[PDB]
Amino acid sequence: SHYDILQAPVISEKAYSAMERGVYSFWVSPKATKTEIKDAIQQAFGVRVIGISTMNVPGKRKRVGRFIGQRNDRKKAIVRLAEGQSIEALAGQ
Amino acid sequence: LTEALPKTGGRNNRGRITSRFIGGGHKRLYRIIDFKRRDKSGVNAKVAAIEYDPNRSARIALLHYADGEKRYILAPEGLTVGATVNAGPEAEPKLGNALPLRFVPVGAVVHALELVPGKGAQLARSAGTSVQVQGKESDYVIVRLPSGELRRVHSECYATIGAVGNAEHKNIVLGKAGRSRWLGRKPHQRGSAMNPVDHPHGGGEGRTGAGRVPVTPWGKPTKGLKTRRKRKTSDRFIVT
RNA sequence: CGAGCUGGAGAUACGCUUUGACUCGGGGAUGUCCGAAUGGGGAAACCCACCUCGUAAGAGGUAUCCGCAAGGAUGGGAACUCAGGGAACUGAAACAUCUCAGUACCUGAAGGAGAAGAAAGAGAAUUCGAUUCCGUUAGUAGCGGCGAGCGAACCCGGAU
RNA sequence: GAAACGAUGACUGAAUCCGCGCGGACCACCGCGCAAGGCUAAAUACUCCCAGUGACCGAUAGCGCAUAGUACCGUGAGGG
RNA sequence: AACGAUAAAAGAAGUGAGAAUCUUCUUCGCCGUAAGGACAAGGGUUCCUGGGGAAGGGUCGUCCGCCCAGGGAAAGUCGGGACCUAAGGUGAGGCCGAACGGCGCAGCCGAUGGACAGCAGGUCAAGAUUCCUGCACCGAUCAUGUGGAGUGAUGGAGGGACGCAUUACGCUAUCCAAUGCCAAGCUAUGGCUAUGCUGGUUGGUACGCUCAAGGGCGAUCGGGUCAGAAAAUCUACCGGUCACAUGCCUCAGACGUAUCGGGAGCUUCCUCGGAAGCGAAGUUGGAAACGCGACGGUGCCAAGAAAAGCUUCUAAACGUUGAAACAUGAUUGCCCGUACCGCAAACCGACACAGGUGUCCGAGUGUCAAUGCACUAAGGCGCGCGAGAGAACCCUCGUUAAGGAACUUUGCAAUCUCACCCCGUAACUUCGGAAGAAGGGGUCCCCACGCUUCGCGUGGGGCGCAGUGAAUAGGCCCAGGCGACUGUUUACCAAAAUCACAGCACUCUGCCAACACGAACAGUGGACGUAUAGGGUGUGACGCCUGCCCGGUGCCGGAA
Ligand SMILES: [Mg+2]
Ligand SMILES: [Mg+2]
Ligand SMILES: [Mg+2]
Ligand SMILES: [Mg+2]
Ligand SMILES: [Mg+2]
Ligand SMILES: [Mg+2]
Ligand SMILES: [Mg+2]
Ligand SMILES: [Mg+2]
Repeated sequence: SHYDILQAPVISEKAYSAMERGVYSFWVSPKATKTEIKDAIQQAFGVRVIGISTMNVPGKRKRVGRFIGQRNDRKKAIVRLAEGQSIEALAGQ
Repeated sequence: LTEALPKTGGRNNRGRITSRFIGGGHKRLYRIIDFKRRDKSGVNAKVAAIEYDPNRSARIALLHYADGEKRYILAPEGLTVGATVNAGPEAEPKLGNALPLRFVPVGAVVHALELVPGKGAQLARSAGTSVQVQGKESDYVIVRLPSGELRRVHSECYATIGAVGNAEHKNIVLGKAGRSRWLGRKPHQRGSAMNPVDHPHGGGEGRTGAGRVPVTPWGKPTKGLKTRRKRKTSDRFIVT
C-alpha cells in the first residue's frame, strides 16, 4: 500500500543540500517501480511529482568473526516537485 | 541476382564430420531453379539474361514468362538473350524447350532429364552433359546417360533440348591451392601420411603401401559398390 | 504451567506480565519469489503478458496427461522391494567355455514395506494341502574345460 | 547332455471330461492335478528419524565436523 | 640466496612516539601509436570523506587497492528489454527407439547483425548524452479547431538487402604559419626594447533573394489472365505515349545575421587554500582523414545473411450524422545497466608476478612516406628495500697494436653492409625473372640564377676527420643435395628433405547414388548437388618420359 514502499528518508549531506532545492530523496522497496513510487509520495505527502529518477544499490560488510559477511540491498528514489514544493516540515530535520 | 534464398555452409550432419574434408568458400546464396517446368505448360517465356550461378557449373538463364512470373532455368549450350522458350507437350525441337520424351524425336540430344514424372530434373545437369535418345520401347524410352549407361526412362518424363551450358571446365586449371580453397577445405589428406591408429595405410618407416583400401575397412580400385536393387530391371548396359 | 519474560548472545535502550505473560501440548490464520513448477519466456529466485471481479490498492485464473464429471497423475525420499538393461578387474597360478555375477552400475515403477499367494504343485506315503521367512536336510543329490569351482529340493522342527 | 518341465523372438497350431497337463528322452500301466481372468492381511527386509542401553570412542579417538560439507581446491563432476 | 626489469634521483619545508620511504615545494630523469586517454569483458565497493595502524605491503610506514564507519551510483531519447531475425537451441501435432531417450514442419528462444527519438554547457569530496540551465526531438491517450469522407490485415508486392580491390571531385574533425587580431607583463647575462617573448584566437541552435561539390530520380494510360491463394486501384510482363543534355528532388559543408554557451586571463575573500564574480580577440594563407557527402566511379570472380520497422495493395469488419491526415495546447514517460579498475598492483596467471587480454582515440618538430626512428606537448610515471665499495668471477655493453678464420664440429658468435637519388649490372631462364645482382658515385651550409611544389636543377663559395654527421638502417658472390612454388607441423628440446598444394592417374558411384554418422524401415551429411558431379587411393608445378613378368595374392569376368 501507500505507507509501506518508502522505507526511510535518505540522510547524508547531498540529500540535505538537495532538500533546499525542493528535491526529496528516499530509500524505497527494491521491487517498487517509478509509477508505484511516484503514486505513494504524491498520496502520503500530498504534493505533485514533476520528475522521478531512481536506482538500485548493493551491500557487503563484516568487522570481526570470520562470519563471511553479507550484502544488504536497497533502492534510492529522488523526486522533484513543481513550485508548490516542501515535504511536511520533515525537510528541515 | 533476383529473389533467391540463403545457402548456409555445413559439412557435418547430427554433429560429426560425415563427408570428409569440405570447408572454405566465398559464402554463396541459393538461386531456386525450375527443374520440373510442368505447371508452365503452353506458356511462352523470354530469355531475360544468362546469369552466373555458384552452387552449379551450368550457367543460369532468367526466364521472363508472358504472365509475368519469373523463373530460373539451366542455360543450354546456344540459348541467347532475347529468345523464346516454351513448356508443355506442344514444343518444337528448338533450344530450351521442355517436352516429354514421347514427343522427343530419336537421335536427339537432351539435358535436365527427370526419372519419375514430377520431382524435377535429375540427370545431365552439370555443364556440357548430354543425353542421347536411342528409341522408344513401350511407355519407356532407351536413353544414353553422360556416363555411357543406357537407361529405360519412361516417355512420361520431361527433358530440355540440347547440351548443358558453361561450355568447358578445361581452361579452368585452378592454378594454386587456395583457388581450391575458394571452394573446398585442404583436400585429400593421404592415408599413407597417417598413423596406424588413424587409417590402414598408416605407419611404416618412410614412404610405402601394402593391400590398397579406403579410410574405414573395404577395398578401393574395383569393387562393385552397387547393391541388389529393383532399379536394375529398368537399366540395360552399365560399364563405361 | 503459575512468575517471570524480552532467541543463541556472552549487548545496552524500550517494554511486557496474576484481566495470567514466557514456555510446553493441540488446532487454526497469514505464508514474497524460485523449484514438479504449471500463463509465456528465461542464463533458478527474474523478465513480459492476457482474462474475470474491483474505488485504486488488491484478489482469482490461464501447463500437459486421464476420463462425463467428481476426482486422479507429474516431482522428492537414506537404505530396503520388484522390474527392464547389465560390466570388468579377478579365480582358473597363461586363456577362450567357466568364474567373479545377474555382483557393481544405469533406468522404470512403488510402499511403509514390498515381493510372492490359493496347486494343470510338491512328490512316491494311493502321504501333502496358498505364499514368504528361519532352522535342518547338506556341501547330500547333482552340475563342472567332470577343471577352478558351483550347488538344490522333499521329509522333519519353527514364525505366522 | 539321454534334457524332461517352465519361459518366448520367428513360424505353426489342438482337444473339451469314455476330455486336457504333469510325473527328468520315450511307451504302456499306475498315481498327482484342472493352465490360457483378477485381488488378498500376518510372519520377512531396511533405517532418514525417535528412545534405551554398551568389558564402544573420549579430541591424531569417535561421524568429514565437540559441528562444516564451511574454509580452502577444482571450469565442472567432484574433493575437502 | 634473494627483496621481481639498470626509467634515476636530489635538496628544502611539513607531520608524527617514531620518517630514505607519508604530505607539500623547487629541480632532475623515463614513456609519449604510450608507460597518455575512452570503452568492452571480467572483478565487486576496490570509488569519495573521516579515522586506523595487528596482520597483508618482499624494507619502512604516520601511508595504501589493507582494517573500521559514513557517504556516493539518478535516463522517454545512450546499451539491453517490453521489436526483429542468423548459427544454434527448443519444438503442440508428427517420425523413430529395451528403458532413460534420439529426431523434427510451422512456431518460439537466440546478437556477434537489422531497427529506432538530444544536443551544447555547468559542476559533488566522489554521477552525468542520466542531475541542473538553455533551447530541441519521439510515441501514446484525451481536448480544441482545420478537414470533410473512408480506414486500410495474421495474407500480396516493393523496400530493408549487404562482396573484394582500386579510384575522381568536394568538404569536415583536425593540424601548421604569420609584422592578422586580443590579452598580460617584463626584460638586464654581450645584444634586442619589439617587427622580441608567452598565451588565447569559436562550440550548439534558429532564421537567411548567400555560395556549394557531390549524391537520388522517370511520370502516365492501357492489354492479357496463363503470375503474385483469392481479391487489388499494389507488383511483375507486353504494348502505346513525353524518357539526348536537361529536368526535377536532396544539401556534405561553407558564408552572414541573431542568440545561448564557452574563452586567455583578471578581480575580490581566504578558515593553508579552494569558493565566488567578471570576460578580450575571434584574421589571412596552407595542409588534411580510415569520418561526412553517399547506396559515387571503374575493374574483378571466388559471386557477396534473414526477419521485423517501413512504403504501397486489396479481403473481412465497423463507418459513410462524429473518417484519415495536419496544426496547437495539456497529460504521459515502465524495467535492468551507469561508482571504480579495465594492456592492468583492481581481469586470467597461487603472487602488489618482466607473460596474456577484443575495439576506439592517440598532438608537435625533423626525416620521400608512415602508426617507422630520435626528441618532446598534454597526460602519466622513477617500476614498495636502502647505503657504501670499486677484488676474483659472472651478466650486458665500448674501444683495441700487428695479424685476419690461423678459432672450430661449423665464421657458432660478433663486426662489416645499411636510407634516398644517379650511373651501372652476369651466367642462366618457364622470357615474368634472376636484380637491391655484382660494382661505382652523390648526400651538409651559404649565395646567385632557373622551375612543377612540401621541394628540385645548374653555377660559384664555405666549414669539419667526417655532411642518411645522432636513431631507425641488406654483407655479397660461386657451386651442389633435397623439395617446384606461397603455405602447414611436433602448446613446452625436431620448422624440415615432414604434411598440404596446383596438376596427373587408377577406381568406384545413375540418384532413397556410392560413402559416412546413428538405438532407428528415424533423421542427416554427401547435396537443395547429379558423371564437365560426388567418394576413395596413389603420385605431386613444368619438361621429356614411365620398360619387362599375370606364377602367388587381390579385383573384375565366365561356368563343362
Ligand atoms: Mg588433549
Ligand atoms: Mg554435518
Ligand atoms: Mg530447427
Ligand atoms: Mg647497491
Ligand atoms: Mg675502507
Ligand atoms: Mg650433383
Ligand atoms: Mg618446400
Ligand atoms: Mg615457406
